[PDB]
Amino acid sequence: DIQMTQRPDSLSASVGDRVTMSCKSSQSLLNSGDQKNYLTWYQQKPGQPPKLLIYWASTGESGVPDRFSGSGSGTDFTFTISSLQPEDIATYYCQNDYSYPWTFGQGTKVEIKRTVAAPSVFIFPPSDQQLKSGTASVVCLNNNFYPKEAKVQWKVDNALQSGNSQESVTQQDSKDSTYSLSSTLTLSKADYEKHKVYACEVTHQGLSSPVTKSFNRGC
Amino acid sequence: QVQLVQSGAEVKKPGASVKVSCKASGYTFTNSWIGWFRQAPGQGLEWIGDIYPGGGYTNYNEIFKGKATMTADTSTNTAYMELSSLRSEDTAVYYCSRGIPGYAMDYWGQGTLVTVSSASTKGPSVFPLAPSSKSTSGGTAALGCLVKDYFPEPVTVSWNSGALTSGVHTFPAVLQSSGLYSLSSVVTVPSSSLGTQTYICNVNHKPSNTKVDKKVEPKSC
Repeated sequence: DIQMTQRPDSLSASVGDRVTMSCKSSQSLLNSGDQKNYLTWYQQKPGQPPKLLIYWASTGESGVPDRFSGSGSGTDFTFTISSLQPEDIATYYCQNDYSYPWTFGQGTKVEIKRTVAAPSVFIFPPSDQQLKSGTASVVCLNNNFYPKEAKVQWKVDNALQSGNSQESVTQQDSKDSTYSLSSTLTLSKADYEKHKVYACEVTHQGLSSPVTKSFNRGC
Repeated sequence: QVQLVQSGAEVKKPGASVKVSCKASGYTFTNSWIGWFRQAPGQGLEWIGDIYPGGGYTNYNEIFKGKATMTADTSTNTAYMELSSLRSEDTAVYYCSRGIPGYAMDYWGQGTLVTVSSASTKGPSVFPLAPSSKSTSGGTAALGCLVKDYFPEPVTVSWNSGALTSGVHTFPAVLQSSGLYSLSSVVTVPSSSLGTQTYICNVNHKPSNTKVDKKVEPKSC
């Protein structure tokens, strides 16, 4: 079969930057009959299907931005974004369309670097509906920050917690190139009712000192 | 206008079979190839095969020969991919796509996550994350839904039936010790209009046929 190899696996660039990436095939994708190079480029964002950008190596799919272009021939191909826009963050895949079986490269993930932005921090007590069920989840939200490395710690009555929380961070935002993060502290209703102050403490590169959001149970 | 609509995510036991469907519209079904692909995270994209519904001709990737079967029903313009003898490694998002002869595969469907596991499906509990004085920032307010304890993935969340998209963040699910998943979805809105607007998170967990629409409002203390 034809092996496709993309480089780099990922890159970071600033809005406005020219970005290029490479796709190499183990065998030529040049069709001697019609002189087309049967290579296709797709763009894929997290949770979405691949979107066709370029086929026959250099033919743009209708509606694709002028800033995208494919080039190359034989076994060596390039995809270029002339001026990187915020919505262009994605993983870009090349595909052998020349001969069955169709095969794909492992993608180049394009990420954006932008100015530091501190998180906006919010906290949500458990709902009374959840409490009826015997469990209490406290949620801490960190909105629209950059870079992605935010650190959250949970304190209950000023005691640092361990082992009872989970968090996840979003993909990078396609408009403002930030990240958001949600952390959940989960306790039995019984433990929740034994303590008063619930706090989430956040450190981030954009903050000189920690930022804390808290509430008193039943206030 | 060209649209490919896939069937919902499912859990399947090892050894079972699954038949994913792909309903086509907006073009002449017998005149284009349907391509099938799958994707596991970290492991990229794999071609399964293609089928030309005007005749039913199929090409398979040798790695899927004998395990995958593509068919197409031209009376309902629906293509199907059946995968047999399911193993854990077949856990993946399966896609269909449409390809005019001579051209590339386009108009990919939304994907169907098939999870191969012995564990039974479990629908989520959905709880509000009410806006409050602890979720405000300079005239905006954050609010959300917590979607707890479901299996397998995925859960989808929209707000106000898709009419509210700006300022929404739906977070990747986390794995609990129990093997169940949870996720949250939040949105930032104007504080000025919390009294007149209505915010509803629409949660769908297709593997368990669960749909929940939860109204999220400020709560009296």
